Amino acid sequence: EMEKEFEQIDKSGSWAAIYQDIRHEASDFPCRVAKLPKNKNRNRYRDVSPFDHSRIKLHQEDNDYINASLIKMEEAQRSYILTQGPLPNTCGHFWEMVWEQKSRGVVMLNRVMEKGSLKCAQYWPQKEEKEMIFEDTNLKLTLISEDIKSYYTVRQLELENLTTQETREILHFHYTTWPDFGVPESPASFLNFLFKVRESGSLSPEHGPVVVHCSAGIGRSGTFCLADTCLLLMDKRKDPSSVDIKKVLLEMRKFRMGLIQTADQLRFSYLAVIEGAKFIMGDSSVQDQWKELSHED
Ligand SMILES: O=C(O)COc1c(C(=O)O)sc(-c2cccc(N(C(=O)c3ccccc3)C3CCCCC3)c2)c1Br
Repeated sequence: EMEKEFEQIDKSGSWAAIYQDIRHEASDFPCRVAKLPKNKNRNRYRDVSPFDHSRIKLHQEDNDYINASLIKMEEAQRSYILTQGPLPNTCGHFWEMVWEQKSRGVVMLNRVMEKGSLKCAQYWPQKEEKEMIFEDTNLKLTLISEDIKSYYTVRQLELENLTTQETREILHFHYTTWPDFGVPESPASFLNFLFKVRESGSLSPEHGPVVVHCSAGIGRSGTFCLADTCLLLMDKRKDPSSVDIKKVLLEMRKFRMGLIQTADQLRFSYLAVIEGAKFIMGDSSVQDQWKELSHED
């Protein structure tokens, strides 16, 4: 049971060991396509690749490769696409993927510049009047509006397939204060953001999988997805005790390597799930408490 386990790990100060055990047991599958010479410039990090078996394929004859994985959580009945921060040459691919996969939401957990380096290309328009066209994939992207809070911003985007003139609304959820290799300020501020994404309808099975990324698409992204899936599993069963967090993380790691980068991110995942469980089990008041504690305004 998660809460008892949490206290036992804390008391014995063994988060590092628990986390390393997960690294040790984690799945290992080939990433041969990602490692092809022709794809070298499509990868942000040499050592972070999608497994072949779960990679997202772009629907183009030329090169179907993008550094992105479909995390398909069978029991939870929710899917996520985890991906790296797009590069200057893969922003067209990124939006092609969003289009083809019918995603309604994009969750961004990093800033474009972190610790002096460019962790992500500027892949969305920052001004209404300066829309972006991706010539390679024939897509147009327009900023429609944005709602800026103290630590996150929600943007409304219009994605147009120039080939069909079909348009879709994409919601962009941008968490701006989550440190690389770090954790959110609090469970409250994390859960407040997660519930914004949930309340948008972006996670509905009627849409394609939400796209989740940070810089490498594994650390912060893995933390976000683990917490969401655990809360969803608990919700479907109305039984917080039935959820084995480490087992869920290991399942997710079948679909993308390295999910959750540090022991404290793992510890933080417990914190968020334990706190979120309050809402799941019928304490609706905690949601406004998180909002307040998060200092949105
Ligand atoms: O989102 C976060 O919290 C941190 O995200 C990340 C980065 C960033 O935002 O700059 S860079 C990054 C990354 C890139 C390449 C390799 C690795 N991996 C490491 O063990 C590692 C960790 C720190 C420094 C160098 C390597 C291994 C290599 C084997 C596969 C798993 C990761 C990690 C991650 Br992850």
